[PDB]
Amino acid sequence: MISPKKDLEKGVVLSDLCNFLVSQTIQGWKVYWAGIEFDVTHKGMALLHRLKTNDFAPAWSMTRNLFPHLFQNPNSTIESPLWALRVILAAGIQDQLIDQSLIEPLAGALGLISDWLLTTNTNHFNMRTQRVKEQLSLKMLSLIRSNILKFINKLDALHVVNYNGLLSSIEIGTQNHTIIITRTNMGFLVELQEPDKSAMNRMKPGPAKFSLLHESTLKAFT
Amino acid sequence: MISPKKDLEKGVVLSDLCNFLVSQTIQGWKVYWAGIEFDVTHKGMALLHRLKTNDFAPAWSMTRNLFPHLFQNPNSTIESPLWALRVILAAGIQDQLIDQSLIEPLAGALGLISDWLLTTNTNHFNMRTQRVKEQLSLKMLSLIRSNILKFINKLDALHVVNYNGLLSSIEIGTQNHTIIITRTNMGFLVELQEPDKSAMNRMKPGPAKFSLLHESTLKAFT
Repeated sequence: MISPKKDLEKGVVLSDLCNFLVSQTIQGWKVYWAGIEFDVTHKGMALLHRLKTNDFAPAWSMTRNLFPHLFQNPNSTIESPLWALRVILAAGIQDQLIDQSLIEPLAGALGLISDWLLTTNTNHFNMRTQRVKEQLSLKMLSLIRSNILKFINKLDALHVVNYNGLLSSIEIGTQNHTIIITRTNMGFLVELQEPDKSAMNRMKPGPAKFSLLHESTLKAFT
Repeated sequence: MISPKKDLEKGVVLSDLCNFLVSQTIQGWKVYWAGIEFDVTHKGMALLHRLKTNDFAPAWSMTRNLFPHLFQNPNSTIESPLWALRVILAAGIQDQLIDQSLIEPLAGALGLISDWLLTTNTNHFNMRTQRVKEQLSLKMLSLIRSNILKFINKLDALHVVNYNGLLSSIEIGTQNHTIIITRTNMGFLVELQEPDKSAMNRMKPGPAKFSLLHESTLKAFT
């Protein structure tokens, strides 16, 4: 009976993809999504808040000056590392959602999941256009998993911010946002801007949300 | 929201642990259990059947003479590589969780799952009695997963059968069986005997089941 075909598969896949499980640890959080464990920490978050102040705390002076649209912008707000993880996961899905045929239901199913991760803070997503729940399969879940792993490795291939021409950030457009992920000495700065990146208008900065994903979270995937 | 409490968490963990999802592939099967993907092949199974006959492999006779309780035993049967994987997963739970500290929390929940994997061919286990179900949490699913990985690494540390000092097999006792896993040139020979290993009584051989897990399946975890 493990061999003959069934509804059980779509059910398990639905459960893994439409739930973002979070468990508190001393260090931060354990997260479980798509059958993948992530260890998220809140180290580094205090420094982020520090940099939002004018406390001159030198040596980080450079970092704040590299990201004035984040640290010197009354319209930018700090989110938690859990949000940072959600944004990176949405970005990974998008970065391999973009090349899909307008099938569309599978691309639609991915878009729904990506959208839920990116723009909400809930632990559960109710997909009920179930012409896409039947787009849910173990094949689709495997594809999502391998491509999340591929995206995480792309991030690990980034160099820390530099003046040596070496790539240090990735930008991903979504339907209603621009996602930017930049490797810094603090870890990965994850930001969410408008599609026009108005936060970058140094004379009159638009809105942004940002946070930090500590290097340790990606190290497990190497 | 992602920060509430835990009927959702328990459902997801239950779904991953009590379902053994299988999709057929050209080379064999894709398996999904406990949020882990396994790629199983039936490459090598024809050779097992050949060895169950007389002659056809003078070069394999040395490998073959190590296992007369398997290849020269009318009470031994060849099972599929899927069975081999289930036996290894059951062995991993037994060896790395049930047999170390006397798990309370609950050895019982682990014991039920292990028993289902080991002795049935079904895709789903209906865990009843609502206090083994509530012993299910993301913590512990995490524990089950890391200990499966450690057991797989233990298998990968085994040497192929040899006449030097080198360890090539692991034996694990369970409630009603003996599990033996031996690394050979063919891959991992997985066998299931009675607790007294009656299959090894050469004049009056008891029953045994066995199969082969190709090296490739474990290599993915390194």
